[PDB]
Amino acid sequence: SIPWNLERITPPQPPDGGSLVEVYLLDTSIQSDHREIEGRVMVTDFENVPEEDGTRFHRQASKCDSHGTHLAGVVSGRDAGVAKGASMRSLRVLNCQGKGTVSGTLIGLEFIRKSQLVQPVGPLVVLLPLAGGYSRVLNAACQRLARAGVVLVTAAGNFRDDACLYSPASAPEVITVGATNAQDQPVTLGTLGTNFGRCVDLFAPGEDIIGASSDCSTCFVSQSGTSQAAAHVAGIAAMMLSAEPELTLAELRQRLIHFSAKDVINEAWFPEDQRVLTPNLVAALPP
Amino acid sequence: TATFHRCAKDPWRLPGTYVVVLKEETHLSQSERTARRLQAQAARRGYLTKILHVFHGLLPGFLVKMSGDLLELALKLPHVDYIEEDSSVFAQ
Repeated sequence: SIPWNLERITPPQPPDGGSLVEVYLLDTSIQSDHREIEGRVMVTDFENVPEEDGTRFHRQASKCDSHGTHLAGVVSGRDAGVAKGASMRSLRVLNCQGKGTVSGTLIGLEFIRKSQLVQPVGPLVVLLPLAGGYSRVLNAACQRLARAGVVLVTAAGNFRDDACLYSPASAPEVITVGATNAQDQPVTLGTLGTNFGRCVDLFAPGEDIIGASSDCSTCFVSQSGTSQAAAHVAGIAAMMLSAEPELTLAELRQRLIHFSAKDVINEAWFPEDQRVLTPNLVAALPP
Repeated sequence: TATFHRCAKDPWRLPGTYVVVLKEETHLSQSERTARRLQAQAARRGYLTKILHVFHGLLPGFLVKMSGDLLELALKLPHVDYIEEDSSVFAQ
């Protein structure tokens, strides 16, 4: 048997899918040595992070690297990854507690563009598995990078709220991803859960997702969130772009909508006015 | 017509660090001139400032660590489009 999410994104497994695409991850520190992502992820020299909150914070590599290592595995992991042939490059914009800044994220987005101009490769996919409040400067930087030909994927947010009050989820030129579970229903995370509304493009598996664990070099752990759903879409977009490299951003967004499962989400989970505004789409790969 | 913006979620605000964004086709040479202009104007009034980074490639501008007292003055600098106070982003 295989992980529920990999079964769900399969139309009713590619070993080197997404090989022509380079994915940039703007997240926490990564366990580059982990057998699941070893050789697939290139750790850039970039780091722009705020200080950890607390009296005396203990910087434990296993905990610092948790969020990022799992996301890198969902995208291109040896055993449980969506695009097993994709190249990844990671930038550290989130500290050991998962916190970053708008300014750090902008300096990171700028570093990606400067890296592309100095040494161009194939199409780039930028994964932003992070969220803050609505930001005019973060939406503007995201729009600029998308207009320069780069594909951007973000988590909708885990606040059970309208994703238009969150950034970069509100940036229209970005593919914003909400999360669904094994029953194709919106993910509930504690008292909160996936974001929704007109700023979300589509949904993807974001509950009990098997991915690389930084507790040991071969460990696996299940994680939940809209970042995990966003990682599925960055992998799917890399396979679609790898198979059809001349695709423009708009053409890519139509492929994602066309191959998605339709009307499998019960709209009754979202508030009454958000049901017509929320797209009822669950991401899937083409045959 | 230059404007000031800050996070609507008050505990996510990071006061004291501002992103000064400049007009669309501002060149790196001019962004650097504007940041130096902010520093000289702030120094004149007794304020210390620190230019943390100068942006180019996507948006023209600079990151500045300074008192919010300087924002009325910073909005009047030539080539300024808008200024936004720094704020937090979180792992999802």
